Order: sequence, then C-alpha cells, then structure tokens
Amino acid sequence: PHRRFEYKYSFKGPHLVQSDGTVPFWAHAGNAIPSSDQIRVAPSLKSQRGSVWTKTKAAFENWEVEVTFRVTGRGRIGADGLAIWYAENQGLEGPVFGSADLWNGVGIFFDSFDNDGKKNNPAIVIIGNNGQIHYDHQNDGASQALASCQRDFRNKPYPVRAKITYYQNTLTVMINNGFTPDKNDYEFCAKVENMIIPAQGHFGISAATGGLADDHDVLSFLTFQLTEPGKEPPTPDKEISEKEKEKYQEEFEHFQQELDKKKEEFQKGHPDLQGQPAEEIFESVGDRELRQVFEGQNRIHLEIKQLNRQLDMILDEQRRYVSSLT
Amino acid sequence: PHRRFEYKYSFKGPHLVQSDGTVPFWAHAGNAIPSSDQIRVAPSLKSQRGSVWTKTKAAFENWEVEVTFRVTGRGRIGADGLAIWYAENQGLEGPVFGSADLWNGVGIFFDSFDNDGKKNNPAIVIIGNNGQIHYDHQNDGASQALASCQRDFRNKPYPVRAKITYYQNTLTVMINNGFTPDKNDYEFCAKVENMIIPAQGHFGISAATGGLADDHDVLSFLTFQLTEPGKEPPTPDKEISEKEKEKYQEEFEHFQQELDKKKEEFQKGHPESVGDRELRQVFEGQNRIHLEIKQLNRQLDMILDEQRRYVSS
Amino acid sequence: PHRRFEYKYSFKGPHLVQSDGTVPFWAHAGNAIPSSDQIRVAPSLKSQRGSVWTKTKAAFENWEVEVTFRVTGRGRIGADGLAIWYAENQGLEGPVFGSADLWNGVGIFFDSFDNDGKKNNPAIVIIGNNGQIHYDHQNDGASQALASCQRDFRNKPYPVRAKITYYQNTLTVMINNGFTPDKNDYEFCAKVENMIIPAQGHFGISAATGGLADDHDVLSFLTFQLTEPGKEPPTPDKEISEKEKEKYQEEFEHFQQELDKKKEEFQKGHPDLQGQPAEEIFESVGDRELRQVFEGQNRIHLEIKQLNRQLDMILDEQRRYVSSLT
Amino acid sequence: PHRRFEYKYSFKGPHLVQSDGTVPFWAHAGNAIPSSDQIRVAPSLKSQRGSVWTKTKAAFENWEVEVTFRVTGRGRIGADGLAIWYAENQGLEGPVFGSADLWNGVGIFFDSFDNDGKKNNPAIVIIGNNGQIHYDHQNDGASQALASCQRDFRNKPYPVRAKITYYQNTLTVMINNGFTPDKNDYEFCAKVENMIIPAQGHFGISAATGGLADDHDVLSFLTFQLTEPGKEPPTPDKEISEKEKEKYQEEFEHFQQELDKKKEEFQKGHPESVGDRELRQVFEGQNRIHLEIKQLNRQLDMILDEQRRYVSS
Amino acid sequence: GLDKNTVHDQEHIMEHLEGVINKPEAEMSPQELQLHYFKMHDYDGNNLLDGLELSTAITHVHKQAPLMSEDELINIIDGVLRDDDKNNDGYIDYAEFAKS
Amino acid sequence: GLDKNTVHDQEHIMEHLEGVINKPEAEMSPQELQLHYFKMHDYDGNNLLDGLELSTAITHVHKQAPLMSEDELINIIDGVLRDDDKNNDGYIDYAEFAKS
Amino acid sequence: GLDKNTVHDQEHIMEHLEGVINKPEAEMSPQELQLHYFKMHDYDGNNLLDGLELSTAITHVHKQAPLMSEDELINIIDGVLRDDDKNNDGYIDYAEFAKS
Amino acid sequence: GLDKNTVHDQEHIMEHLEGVINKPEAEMSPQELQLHYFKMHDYDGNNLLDGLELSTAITHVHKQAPLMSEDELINIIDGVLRDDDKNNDGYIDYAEFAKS
Ligand SMILES: [Ca+2]
Ligand SMILES: [Ca+2]
Ligand SMILES: [Ca+2]
Ligand SMILES: [Ca+2]
Ligand SMILES: [Ca+2]
Ligand SMILES: [Ca+2]
Ligand SMILES: [Ca+2]
Ligand SMILES: [Ca+2]
Ligand SMILES: [Ca+2]
Ligand SMILES: [Ca+2]
Ligand SMILES: [Ca+2]
Ligand SMILES: [Ca+2]
Ligand SMILES: [Ca+2]
Ligand SMILES: [Ca+2]
Ligand SMILES: [Ca+2]
Ligand SMILES: [Ca+2]
Ligand SMILES: [Zn+2]
Ligand SMILES: [Zn+2]
Ligand SMILES: [Zn+2]
Ligand SMILES: [Zn+2]
Repeated sequence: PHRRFEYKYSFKGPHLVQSDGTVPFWAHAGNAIPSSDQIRVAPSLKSQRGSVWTKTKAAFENWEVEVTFRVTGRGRIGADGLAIWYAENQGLEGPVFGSADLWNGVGIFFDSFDNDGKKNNPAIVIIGNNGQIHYDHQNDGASQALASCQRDFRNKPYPVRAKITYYQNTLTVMINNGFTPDKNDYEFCAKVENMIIPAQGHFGISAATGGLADDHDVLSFLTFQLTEPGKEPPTPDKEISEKEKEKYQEEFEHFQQELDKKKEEFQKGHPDLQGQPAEEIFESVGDRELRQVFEGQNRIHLEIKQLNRQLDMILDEQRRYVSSLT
Repeated sequence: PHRRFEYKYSFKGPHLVQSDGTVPFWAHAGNAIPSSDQIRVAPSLKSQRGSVWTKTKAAFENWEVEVTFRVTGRGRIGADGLAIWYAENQGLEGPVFGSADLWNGVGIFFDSFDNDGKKNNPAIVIIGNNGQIHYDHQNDGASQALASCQRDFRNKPYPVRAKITYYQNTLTVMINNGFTPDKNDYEFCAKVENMIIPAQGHFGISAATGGLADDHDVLSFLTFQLTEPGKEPPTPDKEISEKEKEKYQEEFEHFQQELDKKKEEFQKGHPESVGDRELRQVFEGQNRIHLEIKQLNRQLDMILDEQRRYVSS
Repeated sequence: PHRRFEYKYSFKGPHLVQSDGTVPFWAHAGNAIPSSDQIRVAPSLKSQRGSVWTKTKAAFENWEVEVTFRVTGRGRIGADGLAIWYAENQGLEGPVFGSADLWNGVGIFFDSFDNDGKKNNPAIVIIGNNGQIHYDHQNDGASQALASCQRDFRNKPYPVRAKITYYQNTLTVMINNGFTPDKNDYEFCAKVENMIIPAQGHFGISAATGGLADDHDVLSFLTFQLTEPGKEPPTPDKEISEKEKEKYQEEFEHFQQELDKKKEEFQKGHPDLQGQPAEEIFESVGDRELRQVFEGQNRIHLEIKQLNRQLDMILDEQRRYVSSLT
Repeated sequence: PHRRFEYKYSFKGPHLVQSDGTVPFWAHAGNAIPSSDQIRVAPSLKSQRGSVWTKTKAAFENWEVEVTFRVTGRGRIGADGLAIWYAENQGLEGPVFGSADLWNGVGIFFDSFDNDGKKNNPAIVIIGNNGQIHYDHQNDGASQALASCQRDFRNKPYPVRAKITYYQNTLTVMINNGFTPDKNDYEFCAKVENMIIPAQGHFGISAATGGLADDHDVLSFLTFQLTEPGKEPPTPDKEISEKEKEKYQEEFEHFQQELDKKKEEFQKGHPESVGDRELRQVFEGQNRIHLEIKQLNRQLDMILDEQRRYVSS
Repeated sequence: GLDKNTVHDQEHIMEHLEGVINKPEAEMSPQELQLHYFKMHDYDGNNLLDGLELSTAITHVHKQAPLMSEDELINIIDGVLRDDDKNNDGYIDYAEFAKS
Repeated sequence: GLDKNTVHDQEHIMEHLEGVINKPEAEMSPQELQLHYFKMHDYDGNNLLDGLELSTAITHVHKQAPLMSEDELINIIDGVLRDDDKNNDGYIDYAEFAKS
Repeated sequence: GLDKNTVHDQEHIMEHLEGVINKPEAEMSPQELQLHYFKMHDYDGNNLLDGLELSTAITHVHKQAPLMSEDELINIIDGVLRDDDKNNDGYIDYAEFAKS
Repeated sequence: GLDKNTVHDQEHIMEHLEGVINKPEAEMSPQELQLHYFKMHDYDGNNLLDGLELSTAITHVHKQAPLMSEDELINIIDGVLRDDDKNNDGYIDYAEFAKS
C-alpha cells in the first residue's frame, strides 16, 4: 500500500518536549512524566496511572501505528502493562490500564500481570468495544480476547517495537521482540478479521501500576495513513521533471560524503568526546541475582583473610614467647 | 549516649505522603516524586534533579540521622548518586547532586560515577564547606574530601542503610552494605574529627542524574538528637512508679498476643514464592557465615588479650 | 461436530505395552523406549532419534488428535523437540526430528532449540508438504511456517496437552500449557485455513536430540473421527427404547456409590497403602540452582563450626597452662 | 602405594561404546542404555533395572575403583539408587538394585529412598556377604550395614566422584560431594577393617528404579591395581636412561605448545554463556572459601601441636 | 471374544478385586458381577469402555499362554463395537454393555 | 488533638478494623478499645508511637473535609509529647500513654 | 514560516555546527548552507524531513522569546507540506526542499 | 597392532586432522606425525595413553569393515603394554612410546 506519515498524531525524540514541558499535539494526564527523549507513562512507584492522548481526532479508514516502548522491572513480575487505544473520546483517567472503561474503539493491551492465574502472562490482547462492554480486569479479558499472542516484552536489551495496521477492516499486530538493534525486524503476533471501529477517533497510549511496579517508557509513536494504490490519485502534473531530481540527488550524496569526511578528522581531533558501550546496560534478573551473591561472598573472603593474618600474628607472638623462659 | 527521636525533621512510610500531595514538615523541589512509601528524589530519566529539605531549622549540638535508600540502575554505572546535607540554607535546585553549590555546612555524597576516571567509584565522600569554595564536580571532590570510603550501594538486594552521627565535634558515617534485612548491622565507613559546622541549619537530601540513569528512592529519614548521660538534667518526681508500668505491660502483651490469635483464624477464614525464598535462604546463610566468622575473630582477639597478660607473669 | 473415538490409531496408559513389549497397532523405531505408562520417544542421551507410527493407514476427512506429552530438561535449552505427523508413508527414520524428510502431509513441530538464532524458541510450527520440499532444519522452518505460536512446554509441572483438529480443511492447534491438573483447559495456539492433505495416511509421532539433551515422553495419543451433524445418519431404529436406559443408569450410579462406600472403610482399614504428593516433584531450573547454592553453603557452615570448636579447645588449653608456672 | 591402571576392567568416554553397540570388555543387561559418553544404567521410567559387569574375572589383592556418576531426578526423592559390586559371579538381573541377591562379595549401595522411614536417606551403605543372608530391602540393610555414611548425591551441579579402595584387608570409601569439578577432591565417607572378600571376582555396577524415577548415568569407571612399594619387585637394567627422557619430553612439550598455537589461529579462521558463567563463579567462590577455611584449620592445628611441645619444657 | 460366560466368571473378578478392596464375597448377582467387571476394566475413570480398554481386557495375563495376534484382536474388537455400540460414539456405555 | 473522647470512639475502631478483623464486637471496655487504637496506629511494629505516627493517626482521609494546618498539628503533637512522654525519649510508650 | 531568508542565515547554522564539528567557515554557498540546514535538522538520520523535525526547526530556543501557539504551528507546517511535498509521502526530500 | 608402518601413515593423520586443523601439510618427519598421533589419540588430556585409548585408536570406524574380535584386541594391547611400558604404571608415556 501507500503510506503517508501524519505528524499531528506522532511524537519522537530527541526533542520530544518543548520549553513549556508538554508534548506538541498531545495531551498527557495522570502520572505521565514526559522527557526530552521518552515519555514515562507510569513510573516504578505504587499505584501510578498515566495516559497520553491526541488533541485532534484522526479521520482515517486505513492506518498504521508504530510504537516503540520499554517495560522495565526489578523483579520477574510486571505491574499492569501498556495499552494502545484508538477510541472515540479521550478517556484521560480510569482503572483500565490508567484509562477510563467502556470505550468505543480498539485497544491493544500489553498485559504483564496474570490476574486470572493461568500463567499465560505477559500477553498481548486485542479488544474491540462498542462502549457498553466492561473490561474483565480480574481475568485479563480472556472472554473478550479477539486475538492473543503470548510474548515477553519486559527487560529486553533493546526497545520493543510494535506495528498495528488497520487495512481493509483487518487489524494486524506485528511485534519486534526487542532482541536485535535492527528496526525492520518485525515478527508477526496476531490478526483480527472483519472488525468494525469508529471512522474518527483519538489515538492514545496509557499505563498503570498495581501491587508490583514497572517503568513504562514510550520512546516514539509514529502514525501512517494507508491508501490503496488504485484509490490514491497519482496526479503527475504537479511534478516538474526528473532532470532536477538527477541534478539534486548526486549533489546531496556528495554533500553527505563531504560532511562525513569533514567530521572524520575532527571526531578524533578533540579528545573531549567519549563513548559508552550499551552491552553492559542489559543484565538479566537471574544474572543480577547471581552477581549479587558473588558480590556478597567478598565480605566472607575479606573476613577470612583478616582472621588468617591475626592467626599468623598470634603464631609469631607464641614463637617469640617460646625462647623467653630458657 | 541518650537519643531522642525528632519528628519535625523526619519522614517514613507507609504513609509518607498526605492527601495534599506534599511531605509533612518537608519541602521538595526539582524532579522529586514523593509517594506513599518512598520519595523518588531523581527518577531514571535523563538529566533529572531533585531535593527534599526541612522547613524549620534544627538547632542541635549532637545529632544522628538514619537514612534508608535504594539506588537502582539497569546498567553497571551510576548516574550521579545521592547526597545528604546538613546546611544553613535550603539549597533546593542546583548543580551539585541536584542541590545548590556554595553551601555552609556538611555534605555526604554517595558518588556513583567516576568523573575523575581513577576507578575509585562508587564511594562515600564527606565534604565540609564554609560557603566560599566551589565543589569540584569533575574530580569527585578529591581535593575537598575530608574523609573517603569505598562501598557499593547499587542494585543491592536489600535497602542500604546509613547512619551519620555528629557527636563531640566528630562526624562518623557507618553504612550498612544492604546484603541483610537487619537494621542494626552498620559497618564503619568514615570519620572526621574536629569539624566545625553551623549550630543550626536545615537537614536535606538530594539526587541528580547524568548521562546514565539511576533511580534514587529514599524509604525513610529518621533524626535523633543526641545528649550525654551526664549533661542531660534529670527530672525527679515526674515519672510514674515502675509498679504501674509492670502491671500495665504484662496485660498489654497478653492482649496483643490474644489479638494476634484472633487475627490468626480470621485471616484465612475470609479469602513470597519458590525461588525468592531460596534466594532469601542463600542470603541468610551468607549472613550466618559472616556472623560466625566475626565471632571467631572475637574469640581470637579474646585469646590474644588473654595471652598478653601472661607475658609479664 | 460428532466425534467417534478410533482405537486403532490411539494408545494410552496404564497398560500401554503388552507382554511382547510392543505398542498394539503401533510400530516404533529408533531410540524409542515404550513403557507401561508412557513412551520415551527420545531419551536424555546425545544423538537420540525415535519415532512411533501407525501400522494401518487412517482414512478420514475430518479428524481430531489429542496428544499428551512431556519435555523435561536439566538445563534451560531443549535439544530438538517433538513432531506430530499426519503423512502418507511411515517416515520412521531420518534427520527431521527423528523422521525422514520430504513427507507428503502435515507436521506440527514443537521446536525447542533456536537454530536460526532469532531467540523465538521454543515454538510450535505447522508445516504442510507435498513430498518435494526440504525442511529448513537450520532455520526452524521459518519460511515454510504456515502458523507459529510461541509457547513454552518444557519442565511444566503437569503434562502438556495439545489438540490438533482437521475440520472443513481447517487445521486448528489448541495447546494446554500444562500449568493446571485440569484436562479440559485448552488454550488456542494457531489455525491454518484451506490446507490440502492426503485423504489417507499414517498418524505418527517422533523426536530427536542434538547437542543438548531432553527427555521426550508421550503419555497418551487419542484419535477421534469427526463428522458433521447433517452428514452423519442418525438411524434411531437400532436403539431399543429409553426405558432400558432409565432402568440401567440409576442402578449403575447406585453400584458406583455402593462401591465407593465399600472402598471407603478399607482404604483406611489397611495401613500398608501410602500416598505421595506431586507438588515436590516440580521444581524450576533457577529454583534448583538456588537450592544447590544453599546446600553447598552447608560445608562452609560445618567447617566453621569445627574451627570454632577447635579454637575453643586451644583456648581451654591455654587457660589450663596459665597456672602451671606460678 | 603404587597404582597400575587396568584397562580390561574399565570404561570411560568419549568413545565408551563401539560401532557394534556394546561396551568393550563389559557385559550389560537389563534396561541399561550404553552411549558414546556415558552408560545410563537405569532411565527415569517406572520399574527399570540395569547392570554392567566385567566379562573376565579380576584377580587382585589390593585394588581401587574410581567411579564418576550422576543421579538426577525431577523430584526431591530418589527411586532406588546406585550399587557398585566386587562379586564372585555376574549377577545381571535381580531384585537388589537391579542386580541378583545372595552375592559372594562386597557391595556399596548409594541408597536414595528411605524404605525404613527413618529419614536417614540418601546414604552410602557397605555390605559384605558370603552368599547366605538375604539383603533386607525394606530396611535399607540397616542390620547388615558394616559401615554407613550420610551424603547427598542427587541433582548435584557437577558429577559425583567416589573412590573405593581395598588395601591391607581394609575397604575405604571416599566420596566427592559433586560441588566442584576438581577430580582429586575426595572426602572421607566410610571404612571397614578386617573384611574378607573373594580373591578373584567380577567388577560391576547396577541401578534400579521404583515408584519414583531417577536417571543413573555412569560417566567413567577406572580400576587401579594397588601394590606396596616394598612388595613390588624392581626390574633393573630394563628402563631407559633418564637423559633420553629429558631430551624427549622438552621437545614434546615444545611441539604440543606449537600445535596449540597453530590451532589458535585456525579455530577462528574457519567458522558457556551469561548466567552459567555467573553460577560457575559462585561455585568457584564457595570452593575458595572452603579451601581457605581448611587452610585456617591446618594452620591452627599446626600452632596447637607447636604449643603441645612447649608444655614439657 | 467377550462372551456371556466370559464376563460371568467369579474367579477373574475375585482375582481383580484382590488387593484394591479386601472384601472377598462368596456369591454375587450376575448384574452385580457384570457391574464389577465394567467398573474395574475402566482404567480412565470415565465410566466408559473403548477399544483400548477392551484390548487390555481380552489380552490378559494372570498368574505361560501365547499372545493373541493383532488381526484376531482387531476383528474381535471391531465386531464387539459394531454389535454393542449403537450411538456410534466409539465408546461403550453400561447401557450398551448390558445387552450382551 | 488526642482527646479522651477521640480515643474512646466505637465507630472509628469499627471502621479501622474493617476488613482486617472479621469480628464486629458490640461493646468493649475503654482500655480495650484504647489498646486497639494503640496497636492499630503503630505501623513500624516497635510497640511505640512517635510524632509521625500521631500525625498519621490524627490527619487521615478516612471515609470532603479540609486539611488541618501544619502549625496546628505541630502544636498538638508538641503538646502531646511534652505532656504524656516523661522519659524524654521522643517515643510515646503505652506506659506513658496510659495516663490519658 | 520557513522563508527563503530564514534558511539563508549564516548565524543559525554556525551556532548549530558549533561543538559537533570544529570547522568555523567564513562564507559558504547558498546551496551549501541549505544542505547544512537539511542535514543538521534531520535528527532521525533518514535524509528526510517531516512534520516533527520541521516543528523542532521552527519552534527553536537559542541562547526569552514566547512560544508559538499550536494553531500557528499546525497551519505553517500544513502549508509547507502542501506546497513542497508533491509525492504525498508525508516526508520532505532534498529535491522537494530545494524548490523553496 | 601398533606397528611402525601403522603409525607412519600420512593418510591417517590427514583424515584425523581434517576439520580441526585447516593446515594440510605436504611432508613431515616421522617423529612429527608420530607426535601428531600421540597428541590426537590422548582424549583425556593427561599426556598419557592407556589400554582404552589404544583400543579406540585401533578399533575405530573411519570413512563396511568387519569388527575385530575382542580376544585379538586384548592380546595386542597386552603385548603393547608388556613391551613398551617399563615403569609398570599401566599408562603408556611418550618416553616409553618413543622406543617404537
Ligand atoms: Ca492483567
Ligand atoms: Ca492471563
Ligand atoms: Ca562523580
Ligand atoms: Ca573518583
Ligand atoms: Ca530447532
Ligand atoms: Ca527459531
Ligand atoms: Ca532404600
Ligand atoms: Ca534408611
Ligand atoms: Ca474408558
Ligand atoms: Ca456408546
Ligand atoms: Ca512506632
Ligand atoms: Ca517515651
Ligand atoms: Ca527525518
Ligand atoms: Ca516527499
Ligand atoms: Ca590418556
Ligand atoms: Ca608408563
Ligand atoms: Zn484378570
Ligand atoms: Zn480512622
Ligand atoms: Zn538554532
Ligand atoms: Zn583414524
């Protein structure tokens, strides 16, 4: 299909927020903490609710949404998880992943806590609602789950990327597992066929936190309007010619390589700039626990060394006390 | 010494915050996010600064602060670290650990990022200042370090407890390493003798975050005024007789045991895990080994001092 | 639909094998070790291959297969995994999960080792083949995967139950995760629409083992022929009456309760019979590692006790030596 | 003593089995599944029995067997356990640990199921028999136990190593606990003095499985004939001069180092993990702590025996 | 092949109930002993008989005898299922079993 | 401000013990409900009360009402500490609490 | 609103290239400085400009000035995208950018 | 049976070193290939050879041929141990192996 990037329903870094402290074209409520690079929808404190929605409603028939997010927890159990909504009205606050219940639209829930006790969490659940069906919070929406793939998105070394596409009334969710630094490495999760959603509505994201606590970061949100090749009018008369394209593209490439060569000799010319590896950033929970045990053994090591030198000292004292009497 | 807990310069859970959203008797500024159970002085976002200071100034000559905190990071490198300050004015925002520079007082810095590049971090640095020398941020205050330490307080399984005591013009910092849940398990870190600090000032905590990102949560902050047994004047004929206290306390303990028994059959009447229990058992075994080796060291010291007296005979 | 249990393509315990040592109506080849209760298709040794197939071909148009199996490993990585085949010829020996390649039929692979390195294993992959397409062993059949749900079936406290249904040319795989002792607790995994399979063929299972090693037990295999309600002729004339049903059912229930009461007083009458809990049977890999660490600390504990006792003895010896001189 | 490795009564990897499918110089019966690297004497199925015995009888007066094995179970209870036997006849199938009862010889049983219900399992039991007393299976051979032990050999991170030595009519069993990969780390388990066994007999191993299920793998079985230094007659003028050996061994080590260097650039020329390495490091640290405590014990015993000689002076 | 006299055998059911229930009875009604047979041969506990349970019932080893061939087993079980099972469910219920 | 009538309140203890204690009592001795108050309002489990615990006990939302000024709470807690506490430890003990 | 004189400003690009590249040049060609502008304002590194990057370019803070309202920003960016972007891809390429 | 010509075989070492050693040599001294044989056939890494290692070296598949009888292998290994080994340790050392 043909994709057009719609800026009014999108945000990304590294200049996500303005000087006022708010995200342009987006309204945030609850405990969301927008930063220069990411938006922390729900921090790692107890009972935190946050949501970021769009101001203007989006009128699309076929759209694509790319969400880059991270869910980080100290333990192996997540708090609530994220929720991506395409709704009719902005539910700024509520008990369903930090958003109001009884919504009219579609919602993808990245549930990370098993309320039902089926040991099937974390899982990605697509739920459509007409505005009169309550969400089964105590059962993770098992009855209302249109399509549910089981995937882990917590404590991944790389940010988890998801792509939700509405095209010919078919909702396709394709999730990058966050194991590789490559962007275009999406792996299929689920699809829902013949789902009716409102023609116009608000795009939003939300997060909540229960007993345990997770950090719910959202790094980027990209919205693409999708049009069929036959439906979109080409209108080639507005284009001037390919001659200007051929005259500009090679000079753009030449400028790029000239700037690269210009920066090459001054990247190492000034030694003030320093890098930092990202491999040591990632560490598994079990690896961290084993490292904690190994670090705790050092106190025993040092105490044994001190005891050994004290025993040696008392041995020397006895040796020098042997010859005093005779 | 004799200790008196001062509530006006203290906060603790599980009801740390009120309905208004502010810490009682404390003013918070910056990116500090107080909660019901802890105060997140600086979250794990880029370039965060926060501070929580006391409103009213504390006038003590000998005091003690017990601070419980967690510094948790995804990576192996901390961002800036924590700072505990006994100052003269509320710094609030500033460039030194989320607090204002040129302070008139003492500051204990839990530095977790090695700006000097000497591979001597994380470390605890005690710096006294009269308000006329700028803090050397790029060298971790090596020149101004009155006394240093070398402990790791990041990603510990249990909250890290520190005790800072100003007594007889001597400041002693004793820090639990956070490997045990026991509260009274402090190990000696540092001490400074004959240090002059303002007689009255504000108690505060602060945190900052640099290129990397750490979460600096503070679970509790307890302040005790310390007085000497001889300096404290007694108040005769004011306390009640010990017979009434003995009569009361036995019935109090009996009634609390009866209440626990009553809760026992009603907790299950109206409706940890594996692995976590195993890790707790591993840490308990490590602590038992440490305690047994410490007792062995005490026994060796005892036999050493016993054999010392046998030389002269 | 209407289900008919077909015994010639099924086996289950506790009398799975006969006195001859072979499974009735089933032929086993390779390193398969049939037992009285289960069939170990591939044991926990290196480079083991096993397969159990049917003797007579099954001529069904709509069928259902219920497979109860266990995959147990000491580590966190499985060797190869199981494979359930509906084929045209018995591929008893081969390199594809212990079965021959280039099969004419459908195969559900429970892959437990990530050859492709995508960190997407263990996973369940449904692959159809006409007999001329090689299986991509080095990539887990990613290109040939018709439908792949991601699920963990290793080291579960309860046996993993899977149900594969072919109905109206639609193959549905529904997998019990093996976390609850309940039987009818199936959770959906995958479906493939409009798949052509041979009209008659052999039902089989197979397993293999590579570098690492897992135990691949199969406890039961049940085959049900499925017929549409309209296609199946009722023929009620063969039934006698409901009067005999009403005269027999209540006496059957009476006999059941009478036998239960008869066994009640003699279950406790003879104290020789003893039970055994199954909760202690299950233990996770990380839990086992932490228990091993905790058990290893006991040697240090005992050595420190010995050291403290011998220090106390030398202290007493020094005490009794003080008064000798004076 | 002086040891001589006897190949006719031994098997080890990584080429334990041949192309025929049988262990060389060993006959296996029951449910034993010999493989390329180990022999699974009894798998984790219900009611399994297996045994591997020697073909030719071994005629030794002082011998030693080093057995490396793994007993792995999903649950916390073992099924039957292993058994190592120096007998007179090949038991093969039978009711005692997968081997025949009424044996004429010695048997070491690694019992992992407490049939007696005394909560004294798993345990190592040495039983000698002349062939006229039945083994008490329901009591773990408590009455016939010449000497017992108390070790856990199930689900260990490393293979469990045992050494059974018959020397001067004394049988000593020294068992590694399987917490370290070091081979020569045996700890004393049991000993029996003045025990009569047949002069010649078969070396065998066996395993069984009851209501529960364990996997009993045997990785190696090495037999050494032991002789006294004074009893062994020397053979003068048969060995070669030490000068030739010294000339040869230096070039052998130089050439093997050169070969390793050659493999170094070709292993990567033509094309463990995290967590496992951490667990290995934890076990290494535990072993280091154990070794340091053993060194402290030896030093303290040294000073004890030094002060012992000072009493008489 | 599951005859009227085959089910009506006191010795086999008495041997089967030995150990599990310590109630050796002298004489039982034919319906009672056929109920004991049906309940004892149902290993899965579904109160139903199928081909596998009937195969275990036919090819039986007590305490010698040669094993029955596969073809005879298949023919006998197919005949029993065709004669007794009328609902075409694959299972044999007690109501279906009581006819023969 | 920690008055005799404020401690002697049946509705407050009944509301606080709701959920945790499934035993609604009809009438209790004043010492009994004051012991219930003291045991409930000791969060740290040290069998002691301090200024922070007293502030939590007095100024809590419960089940609208305006929040009390910080100066008034400071004065009330200072008066309570000056009156009831006699050992000058800072903590309020039940031995000291039994006076009021 | 992204005028011809707005892009043709040596001071802004000189301030932007400060720090990242230590090559302060005296005078550059208009095409060269517009190339510098296009390459520097592309944060994502896709050699493309979109609404977010253009919003960052317009609402800029150097080293006071009031922030532009949302409606003016939306109108300016919509006009720029309608005028310059002819392929209706949502992005602005260098060939599309060189027209204005 | 461990003959001089059997050890001095270029094809055998070339086949054994295939894969592990990516360095096909043309010609080597007899001591060099006998050292290669000794180093390759020591699986345990103790720089020693025993009866089991010799049996694996002699009776191995390679790339049909009938398997050698156990008695012949026993006799060959016994003769090798009696001849080459002089320290009566049971192990065959390269110091003892250099004779043949
Ligand atoms: Ca949930
Ligand atoms: Ca769930
Ligand atoms: Ca620093
Ligand atoms: Ca430093
Ligand atoms: Ca695979
Ligand atoms: Ca894969
Ligand atoms: Ca036993
Ligand atoms: Ca026992
Ligand atoms: Ca049945
Ligand atoms: Ca039926
Ligand atoms: Ca308290
Ligand atoms: Ca008090
Ligand atoms: Ca761009
Ligand atoms: Ca464009
Ligand atoms: Ca060797
Ligand atoms: Ca030798
Ligand atoms: Zn029978
Ligand atoms: Zn209340
Ligand atoms: Zn600028
Ligand atoms: Zn070869």
